[PDB]
Amino acid sequence: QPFIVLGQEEYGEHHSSIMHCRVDCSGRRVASLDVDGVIKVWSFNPIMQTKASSISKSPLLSLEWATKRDRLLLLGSGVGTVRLYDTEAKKNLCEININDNMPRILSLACSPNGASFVCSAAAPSLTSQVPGRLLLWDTKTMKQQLQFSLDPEPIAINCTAFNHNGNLLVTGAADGVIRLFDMQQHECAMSWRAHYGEVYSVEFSYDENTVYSIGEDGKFIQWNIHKSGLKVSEYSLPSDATGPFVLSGYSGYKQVQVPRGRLFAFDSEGNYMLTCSATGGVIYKLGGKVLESCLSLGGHRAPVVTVDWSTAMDCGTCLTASMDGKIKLTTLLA
Ligand SMILES: O=C(NC1(c2ccc(Cl)cc2)COC1)c1ccc(N2CC[C@H](O)C2)cc1
Repeated sequence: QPFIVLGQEEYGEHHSSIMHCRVDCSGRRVASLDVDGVIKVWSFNPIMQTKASSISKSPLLSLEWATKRDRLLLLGSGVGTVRLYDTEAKKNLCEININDNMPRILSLACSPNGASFVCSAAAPSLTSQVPGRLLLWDTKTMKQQLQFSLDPEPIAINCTAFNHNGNLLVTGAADGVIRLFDMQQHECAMSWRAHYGEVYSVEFSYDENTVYSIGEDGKFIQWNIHKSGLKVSEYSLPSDATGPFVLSGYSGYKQVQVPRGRLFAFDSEGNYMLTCSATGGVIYKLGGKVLESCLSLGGHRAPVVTVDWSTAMDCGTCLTASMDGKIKLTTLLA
């Protein structure tokens, strides 16, 4: 067995379906956001303890931790704004209007060196062909520097990830296209059709010879980063990995969530991958003629919609978040 399960705990302060759940850079704090606009900052080591909590008056759609200033958290709204929140001072340092016509801040990514961040800003959802923009910001001044043109047309970018040094940014969009941006030259280095439907999550492999993606068509694909649109491997995931995630009752009433947060997460070496399931997290060994689960974390009574995996002090922690608002924290030893 690759992992020893040390334990499983539950964080139950959210009373609404989870949108996002991310561990900070220190590997000690979580910022979780639910669909009611409640943002919680909490610790889990040595015990579960809420550090900060707030109800947003306006809609909140994305969150991203700072990479050098651990306590700083970026919050993207649904009213065209980016909030910088100091989790130690329990106060907003600023709120900047990220222009107009595109109020949905769907994605936020902080560059590894701490000098910049990117955000995706999209128009209201009317069709799948809805316009969007990709903005580059300076963290020192909290000012927008530029906007990257998207070809063939403006489109909603759903997910963003930087590579280790921060000179490349991989993005996934609502048109199913993956765009790789050179961050030194500020241009699209590569782009290809990745999915038949929306791209939900993107990540660079640990060796950075590939990029992983998960999309609306239910596929988990590994792409060759040196040869545009060339596949390294491809897998059809179970439907409860990509949703729509549905929570029903006996009332006729049901809640339906399409992926918004991280749909996959990786161990420190990028050899294992954590995914969603109706019952809890499912981990697959990567590089294995189909893909088979090696660890099922369980513990959920409502569909898991977003996951995270962090490693700190040679101890891995898996976050699995569900539609009833429950967040399970599974401790994994190598
Ligand atoms: O906190 C500010 N920057 C730093 C930073 C680091 C990481 C991230 Cl992700 C974002 C920002 C650069 O080191 C801290 C910071 C705070 C307030 C500022 N205002 C307030 C009034 C104006 O809007 C400028 C500017 C800048």
